Amino acid sequence: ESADLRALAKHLYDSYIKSFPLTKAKARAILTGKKSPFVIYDMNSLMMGEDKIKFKHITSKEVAIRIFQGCQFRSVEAVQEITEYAKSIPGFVNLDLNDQVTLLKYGVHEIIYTMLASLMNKDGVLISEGQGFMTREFLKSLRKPFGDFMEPKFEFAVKFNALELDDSDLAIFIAVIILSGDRPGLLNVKPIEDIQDNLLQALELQLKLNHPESSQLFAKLLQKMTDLRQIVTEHVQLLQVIKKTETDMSLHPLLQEIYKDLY
Amino acid sequence: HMESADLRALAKHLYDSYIKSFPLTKAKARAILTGKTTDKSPFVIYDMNSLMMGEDKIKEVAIRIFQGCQFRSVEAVQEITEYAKSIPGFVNLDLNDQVTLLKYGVHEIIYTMLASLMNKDGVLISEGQGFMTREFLKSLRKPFGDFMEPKFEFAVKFNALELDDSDLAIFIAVIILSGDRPGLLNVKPIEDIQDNLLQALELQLKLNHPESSQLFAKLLQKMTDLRQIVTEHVQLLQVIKKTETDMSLHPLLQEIYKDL
Ligand SMILES: O=C(O)c1ccc(-c2nn(C(=O)c3c(Cl)cccc3C(F)(F)F)c3ccc(Cl)cc23)c(OCC2CCOCC2)c1
Ligand SMILES: O=C(O)c1ccc(-c2nn(C(=O)c3c(Cl)cccc3C(F)(F)F)c3ccc(Cl)cc23)c(OCC2CCOCC2)c1
Repeated sequence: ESADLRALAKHLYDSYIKSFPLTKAKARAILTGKKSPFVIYDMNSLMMGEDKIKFKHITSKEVAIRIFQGCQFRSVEAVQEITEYAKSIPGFVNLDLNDQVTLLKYGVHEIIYTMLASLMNKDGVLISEGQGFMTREFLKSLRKPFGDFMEPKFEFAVKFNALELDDSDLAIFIAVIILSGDRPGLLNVKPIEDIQDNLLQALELQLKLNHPESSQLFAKLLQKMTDLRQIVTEHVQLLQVIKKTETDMSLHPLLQEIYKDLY
Repeated sequence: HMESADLRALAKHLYDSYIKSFPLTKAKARAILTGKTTDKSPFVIYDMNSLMMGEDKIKEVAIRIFQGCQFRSVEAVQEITEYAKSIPGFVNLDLNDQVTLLKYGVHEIIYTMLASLMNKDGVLISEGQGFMTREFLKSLRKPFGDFMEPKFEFAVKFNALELDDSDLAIFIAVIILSGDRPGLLNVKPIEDIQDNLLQALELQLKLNHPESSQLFAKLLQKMTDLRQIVTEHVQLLQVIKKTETDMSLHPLLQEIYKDL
């Protein structure tokens, strides 16, 4: 069944390439300088970059709020990209429909953090499919709670990126996250865990073949699900403080509805 | 990286030292819990009166039971510390990192090993001479009842894996040698030891549970559940402190909780 695991790994890689706009491979070529992105490093260059490149989401007039809501808007797009990718995981569309919704509902946050790291290095983050690069220092220096809402994402990404996974690795890793049998309210846990057992076998063989000199990389990656659960839990607490504190966060009620599951 | 023979040799070393370090093994706890023996039968505490009868056979009740947990947890810290010293490479580490590893690891290990003493109906106490029912613990007043029950909810899930002591000896050792603890000075020598321990755990689980697919991964996934439940525990215990002055913690636990 070694061949079946390789076929499963290739199936997921192919679908991961079609589902997501900017791959890690393309993102790293930009970040290392190997088509030069527009750089946002302070207030003036943000103004010029939105007026020349037109990063979509500009509809509150305060910069720190507007960037915060830009993160929320792009996360909404990623949820749909993740949902389409999930449909391509063998067995997923055969699950009970409520369980498919539950798995996506409780998984998207962990997957967004994971895939955000592909776009980050220690100095900043690629935006608009890599047309722009917004610096870490600019994000971290935004006022009041917003600066400290940004920085934990880089702190995780820098640690996660030290594993040096590529797209073929991440495609299986993301699928493993989705097929988590311990999500609250699942109705039929067994077929979810059966599929996850398949994905874990495929991820294990993938990492051994793709990183034969990286001892226990499989274990180290699974240990990163501890970082993922903990930071998603921190994330929820930070959002709640911003909601109860900030009276300048009003969008059209329709927009608020679109965003309901990330605010 | 390592040998089949060295990995097996390391598993036997850790199992042997685990038996020497911890008084009440899972194997003994299971024999007591399943019964069918006359000589090892526990006295069962399920209400106020049987607790009273239990003091003559083996100051407010919820406080008294909480202090029972705290006392055994301090003893467990001592036992865990002795076991850790036996893990090859551990005492050779920087001494500050040794403190750091134990500081952040004991709580996760206490939860793990507490599960060995539990089934869905209660927990063995006083070296297996007693059994205190889950329903009795959960019905303790004010915050204490809901402080007891989460330990049972984890244990029922963890016990479904059917680990035995020889498995747990390596699992506990992997937890201790976690290179991502806050404030570690030399992460590299810790990670080198853990990789060895992880190779040892992988082979142990493959040989001892050959029909249990991806038990290795499922067990590492439980190290994640442990991280979250320890955080809730610390968080709830702090709230309980601000209400209850009828209890201080033992200075060993007190220091471990300083900065969580
Ligand atoms: O292109 C992408 O794949 C992409 C993915 C994530 C973010 C992003 N999400 N995010 C959250 O807080 C988050 C996370 Cl991690 C998880 C769930 C929900 C949320 C949220 F609360 F947002 F709803 C961030 C915090 C800081 C930073 Cl630097 C980035 C993110 C992303 O930011 C795009 C913008 C970056 C700033 O300038 C404009 C574009 C792109
Ligand atoms: O024999 C053992 O190895 C043993 C180990 C742990 C407990 C125990 N610790 N504990 C905590 O809250 C805890 C933990 Cl997990 C970790 C660190 C600190 C603490 C604490 F906050 F206490 F300081 C519990 C909560 C509920 C339950 Cl049912 C058990 C525990 C233990 O209970 C001994 C019994 C004494 C007589 O009444 C029933 C319990 C035995």
